[PDB]
Amino acid sequence: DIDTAAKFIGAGAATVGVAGSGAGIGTVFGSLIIGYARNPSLKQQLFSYAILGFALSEAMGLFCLMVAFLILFAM
Amino acid sequence: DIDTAAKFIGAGAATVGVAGSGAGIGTVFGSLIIGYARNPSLKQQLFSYAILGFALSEAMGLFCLMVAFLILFAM
Amino acid sequence: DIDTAAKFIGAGAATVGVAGSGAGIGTVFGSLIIGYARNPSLKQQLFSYAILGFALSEAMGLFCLMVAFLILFAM
Amino acid sequence: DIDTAAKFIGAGAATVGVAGSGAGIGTVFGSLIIGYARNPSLKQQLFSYAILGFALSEAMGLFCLMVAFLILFAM
Amino acid sequence: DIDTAAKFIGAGAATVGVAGSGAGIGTVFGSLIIGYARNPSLKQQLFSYAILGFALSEAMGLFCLMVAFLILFAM
Amino acid sequence: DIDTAAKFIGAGAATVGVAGSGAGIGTVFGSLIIGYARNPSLKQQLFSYAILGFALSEAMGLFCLMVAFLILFAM
Amino acid sequence: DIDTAAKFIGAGAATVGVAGSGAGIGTVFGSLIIGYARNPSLKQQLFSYAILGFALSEAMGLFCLMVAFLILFAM
Amino acid sequence: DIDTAAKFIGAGAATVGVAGSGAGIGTVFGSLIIGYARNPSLKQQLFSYAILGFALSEAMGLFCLMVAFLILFAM
Amino acid sequence: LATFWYYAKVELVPPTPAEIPRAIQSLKKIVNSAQTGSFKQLTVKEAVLNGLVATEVLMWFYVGEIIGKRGIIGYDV
Amino acid sequence: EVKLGELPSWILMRDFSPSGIFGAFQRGYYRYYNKYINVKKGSISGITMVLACYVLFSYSFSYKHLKHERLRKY
Amino acid sequence: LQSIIKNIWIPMKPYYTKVYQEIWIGMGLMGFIVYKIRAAD
Amino acid sequence: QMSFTFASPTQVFFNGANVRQVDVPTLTGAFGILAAHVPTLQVLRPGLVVVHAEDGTTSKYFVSSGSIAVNADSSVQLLAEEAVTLDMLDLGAAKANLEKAQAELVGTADEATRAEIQIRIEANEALVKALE
Amino acid sequence: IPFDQMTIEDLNEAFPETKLDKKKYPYWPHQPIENL
Amino acid sequence: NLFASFIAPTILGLPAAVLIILFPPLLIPTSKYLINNRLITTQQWLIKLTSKQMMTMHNTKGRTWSLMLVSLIIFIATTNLLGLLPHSFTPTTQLSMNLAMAIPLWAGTVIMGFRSKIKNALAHFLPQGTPTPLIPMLVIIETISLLIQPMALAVRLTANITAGHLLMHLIGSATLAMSTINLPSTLIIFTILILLTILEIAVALIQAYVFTLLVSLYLHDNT
Amino acid sequence: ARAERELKPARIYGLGSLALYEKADIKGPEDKKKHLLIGVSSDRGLCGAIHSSIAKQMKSEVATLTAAGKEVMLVGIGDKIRGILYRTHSDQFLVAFKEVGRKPPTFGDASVIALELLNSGYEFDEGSIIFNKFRSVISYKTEEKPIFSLNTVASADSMSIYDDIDADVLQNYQEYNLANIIYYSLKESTT
Amino acid sequence: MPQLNTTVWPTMITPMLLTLFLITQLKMLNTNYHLPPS
Amino acid sequence: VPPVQVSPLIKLGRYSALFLGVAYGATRYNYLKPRAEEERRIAA
Amino acid sequence: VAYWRQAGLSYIRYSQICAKAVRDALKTEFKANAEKTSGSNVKIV
Amino acid sequence: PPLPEYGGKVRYGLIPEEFFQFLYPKTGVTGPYVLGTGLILYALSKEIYVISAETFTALSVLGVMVYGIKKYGPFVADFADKLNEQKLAQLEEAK
Repeated sequence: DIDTAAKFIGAGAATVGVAGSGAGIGTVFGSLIIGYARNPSLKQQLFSYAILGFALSEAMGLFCLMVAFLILFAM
Repeated sequence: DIDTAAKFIGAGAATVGVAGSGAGIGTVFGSLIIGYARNPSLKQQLFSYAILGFALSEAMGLFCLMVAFLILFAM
Repeated sequence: DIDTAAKFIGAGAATVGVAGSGAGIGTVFGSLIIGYARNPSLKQQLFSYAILGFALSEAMGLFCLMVAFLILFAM
Repeated sequence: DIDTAAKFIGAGAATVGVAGSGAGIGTVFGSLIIGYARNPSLKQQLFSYAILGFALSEAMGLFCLMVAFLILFAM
Repeated sequence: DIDTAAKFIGAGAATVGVAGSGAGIGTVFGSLIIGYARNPSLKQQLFSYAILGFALSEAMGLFCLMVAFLILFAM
Repeated sequence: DIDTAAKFIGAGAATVGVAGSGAGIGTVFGSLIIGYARNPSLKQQLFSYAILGFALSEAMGLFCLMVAFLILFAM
Repeated sequence: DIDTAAKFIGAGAATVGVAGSGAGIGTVFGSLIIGYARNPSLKQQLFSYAILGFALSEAMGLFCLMVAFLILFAM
Repeated sequence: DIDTAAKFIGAGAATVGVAGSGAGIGTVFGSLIIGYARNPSLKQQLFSYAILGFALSEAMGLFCLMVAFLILFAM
Repeated sequence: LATFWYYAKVELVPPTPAEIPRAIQSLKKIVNSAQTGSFKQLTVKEAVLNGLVATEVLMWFYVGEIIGKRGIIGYDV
Repeated sequence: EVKLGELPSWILMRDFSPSGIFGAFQRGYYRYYNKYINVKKGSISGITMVLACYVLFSYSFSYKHLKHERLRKY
Repeated sequence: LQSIIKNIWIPMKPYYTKVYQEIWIGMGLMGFIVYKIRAAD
Repeated sequence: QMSFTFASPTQVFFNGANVRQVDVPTLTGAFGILAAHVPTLQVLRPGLVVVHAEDGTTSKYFVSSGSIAVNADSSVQLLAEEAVTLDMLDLGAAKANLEKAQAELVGTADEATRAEIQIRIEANEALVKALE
Repeated sequence: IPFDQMTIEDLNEAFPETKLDKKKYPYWPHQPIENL
Repeated sequence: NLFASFIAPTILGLPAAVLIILFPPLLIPTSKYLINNRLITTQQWLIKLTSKQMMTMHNTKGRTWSLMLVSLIIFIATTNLLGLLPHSFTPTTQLSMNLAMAIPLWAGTVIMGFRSKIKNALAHFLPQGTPTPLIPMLVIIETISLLIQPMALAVRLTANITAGHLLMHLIGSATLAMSTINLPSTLIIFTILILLTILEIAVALIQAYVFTLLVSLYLHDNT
Repeated sequence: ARAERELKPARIYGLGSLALYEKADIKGPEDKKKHLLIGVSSDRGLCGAIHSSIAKQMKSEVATLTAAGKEVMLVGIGDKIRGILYRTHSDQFLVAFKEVGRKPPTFGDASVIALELLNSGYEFDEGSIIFNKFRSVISYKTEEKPIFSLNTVASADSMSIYDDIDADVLQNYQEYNLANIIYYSLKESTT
Repeated sequence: MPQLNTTVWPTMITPMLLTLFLITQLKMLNTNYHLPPS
Repeated sequence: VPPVQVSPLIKLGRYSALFLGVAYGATRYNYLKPRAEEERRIAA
Repeated sequence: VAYWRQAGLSYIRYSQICAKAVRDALKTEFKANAEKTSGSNVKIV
Repeated sequence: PPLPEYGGKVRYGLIPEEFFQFLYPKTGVTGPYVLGTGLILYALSKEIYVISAETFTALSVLGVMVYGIKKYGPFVADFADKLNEQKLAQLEEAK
């Protein structure tokens, strides 16, 4: 019926929002490359911040996928 | 009916807008990596600004999710 | 009917446009981190410009949300 | 009818295009922060270029909103 | 009918693509600010490149608007 | 009928993809500004790379417009 | 019927989300260029981080394509 | 019928995802400009990495176009 | 600038009543040349020159049609 | 040459062979070239005149499409 | 026959015979592609 | 093409010698200098300088504070107040100095003097991390 | 003959150093590209 | 009605596309003299500069293609520039001609890399320092990358000229349509048109140089 | 003896310090007013016409500069030069240093002199150091090396080819070159 | 799109194949840059 | 600019044909206009 | 602007401190002649 | 063989002086001018030259071309010449 159809369309639209986390993770680890090539002695702490940034960015990404399934199976 | 269907489609479209906060958080913490590898003595203040930037960016992201639910359950 | 349905779809599409302000705020405060770790004596003036940039970027974001409600409730 | 409905959908889609000007203004004023913390003596000229960049970026943004109303009320 | 409706929807979708030129112009003139605050003696040549970059970016933007009208009035 | 309508909608959606080339060209020529203000003696070679980058980015953009017409007139 | 149609629409929407991984990979390897031209002695470790960043970014991209097929063939 | 129509819409949506590769290629070659104007003696190796980054970014772009045709002609 | 009216007032003027017998003289000359066949003896240089002055006066006729309809591009009707 | 003859016989005395027409075109190109281009202190007119003839030829084949956009009806 | 082998083929011989070989293979491939395209239409 | 002049106030390690690459720990970060490097002038911070010779072999020194200058003519002048080889230093004394400096840091309270203690700390820390 | 009446063949005869080495470089431009 | 400028031209029923395509070389006169007119002076200086730009980066095996590559750029640039005159048919806006310029050269350079060089040719399908779990997958990427190289080339021109021309024409329509309404609006749209025409000149030259440069880069990667 | 053994590496050093001001062609400020004049001598007399030459050039030059309108402040490294030039030019005098000459000058000496040249609070627009360049065991020549300020090296146009430079890094570099040129000059005078 | 009418393709391919591979190349082959005199 | 005045034959033919041409332009207008306007009415 | 510049320390003081720290960490076999070759003796007046 | 020092005296870049002098004996000095105006009026009056978007893109490219000529023309002329005279002087030095 129309509801299953729109649920498919809405899941696709919702999953689009992972592009932002893709680009954000790209930026985080690119800036990690730079910040490391600039002071390779703080590597440890740098990587710490790297992970942290990653954690938040992909977090948003998962939120998107969350709504995706919320639309595809939950209701 | 057509209204529940369009509510699903509109929620998916609305949730797309989290991509911007994903990318913005990525940029914030990437620039934090760089600014730290630059002058690791201001770390404290740097992190302060980091959080602040994060707070605003994800704020916009939540706004998006807000409209999502505003469309999915509120009306 | 079809009009309420399309109003939902249009509100979701319209709210997508907050992604740009999310990313722009991310960039502003990331560059603030960098510019501060560069010359931490101009902090005050830096922050001034930071806010200014923020003000304009989120301004555009609000415009988007504005049209969202303009479509959802106004007409 | 179907035409008013599609006019709403098209206005929402059209207004999405303000995200680019949001992000572009963010980048402009972030780079202004950096370029100022670099060489705070050229501040005047810097700000001049800042405004110029802003003017063009938001220009594109307004174009988007222009088409929005072109679709919502003009035809 | 359905064709005028879809022409409106397609014009809105098509005009979304101006966001990229908005952000690209923002980046161009932001990097111009930086490159000027760096070596303010090459200003002339810098501005030359600035315009060039602008020309191409907004070019793509106009292409988008071109398809917009191609859909709204041409066919 | 429904097919011409969906062809319009699909052409608009397809043309959205020019935003990426807009932003990519912006970034290329902005980084050219910076790399020139940094070592204005390699200008020639710099510009060479500039064009090359442009060529590829706008290439993707044209691909998008290609599919646009593929949908609008071809089939 | 309407379900196969919406499955096509949802697959297209879902595949949009690969743009983020495209841009993120671009940023990662661009920052690798920079970080290498900075300190070409850490090349090995740099490349290590490069790959790592790539791995995560494209990971998100694949997730998008995953949902695409999940919509096109699975359900 | 509705299936050919939705196949057109889905192909347009799917092709949107080339924007990310456009922007990623822009970033790669912009950072190549910078990294070359920095240390013009590693040019060879730099260009190597440049191509590599390009290869991956446009790879994602082609994936998008792949799904486009997968929807337009395959099924 | 003002040379325009100079040359027009000396050259671009309708025939004065003292020249209309001169005019019929010239016209009878041309038709005499057509009567005998001396046009065949005309080298294509002066033939082309006469063709061009004829095209110019035909253009004058078309300009007159322009001044008749009080509009330029076609008939406003 | 023409601009002197006043007889149709000249039109029958000239050549109408493939090599003949090729030679005529070649002589034309060389006459124009030697008059307007192949001189030191040459002018831009020598090129813009060719460009103007190009535009005239391109308007000639573009008239079939333009005649469908006439503004009046008569 | 003459002045076609003289001013057209003597100068272009070093290129048509030795440099442009793979160019000719490519033109074969291109001709095949174009034949198939115009055929499926 | 690279004319490297690594020099102490009382010793010369290279004078116009041709090496392929050198890594230096400038105050604004570490970087590698090769031929035709963009012209720079920077002041150093305590740390390792690794000279890569054209023979592929690397000579590692430890510099305390100097000035690096990369010119348009590919001439690199690296002037270090205290350039030493790595076997010329011990680990125990460096560790002891670092810890006692941190203790005095938590003790000292005046701004400039505190900055002095922190400089000693960073020198000794770059030193210990350079050693092992 | 003054150099404004001269042909590249005449220059190659009056100054045989200017003759392009059509043996070391058989293909256009018949010389090293850096000199070109 | 709108794509009429890209329909194959015919005059009196004849295919004038032939004349249009063969005309550009008529604008590059040549001479044996040592000191010749201003036209040939400038043109030889331009060709000297272009050959110095394009060919310097190649070894000798690639530099054998100097005639081909400089001729390619000189043909495309004059074709695109002659496409800007009024009422003109630009043969580069055709997908046919561009495919026929792209597939031969690119196929030739890939085969040239495949006849000799065969080991490095099959190896470049894999980036050098790639980690192991990606060695197979990445190859497919590079493979399809290569397979798209020629088409991209063709399209990158066919679209960019075509779109360009359309744009001008459209704004042309606009200004005509506003000539009978608002004269200042007509003037401002005419100013947009002038800026756009300048952009079109620049993008014609740039697209010529880009087509050439990309064929050159393929050549360098396969010699 | 030992002096000329230490003078060669120190000469390489102190001349590599100036390679920047030579390859960048710093032209010096033609508009600025205040000047700092350092003179290198020892504390021990009976060594010849060294101190006399140094003092004669210093007083001639300061006379010309104060006659041209430029205010000059004099620094004397060495008790001899301070004694011989104090009587006539005491009003124009900034600071003096003693206990140079007994022991071979080292880099710590240069660091201390440069510290007291910077902490003196006298922001000199330009400067010159006058020493006795060692030419051979028989001959010496009174040389005048230039010392630029921050604003003049920043404003110099060729310094636009040097990247990653702002007021801070040029400040550190100028301070350290002050110390380097003083060390080099000290080592040249004790030989 | 008229570009897609695959019945007019040869008349575009064939003259190009000349102009790009015969006439322009023959015009460059006559563009020679002699060596500098002493 | 010195006068290079038209020759008398110019005056002759030019003037006669000028008069007849403008007058004939007027009459051509008055010939084509009435049928033109009646067809303007016949537009429907 | 590092911390020591904000405290007012010139680069000369920074170089002194770093060089002294490197010198004190020298093994005593070289330490004596090292700190003799770099110790100061000028007096201020 | 040497080259003549001038070209063919074209007026307005499109029409050579030969035409003006050839129409002079039979329609004077304003002869060619009025012929051109008459032809233009008959051209855009009988709709043999239709006014459309191409008219304004033509005016645009003509404005760009005339400005480009009148602005960067003397420079290109002098550059071409100076190239020639440097070549000549280098040859006469190598003689």
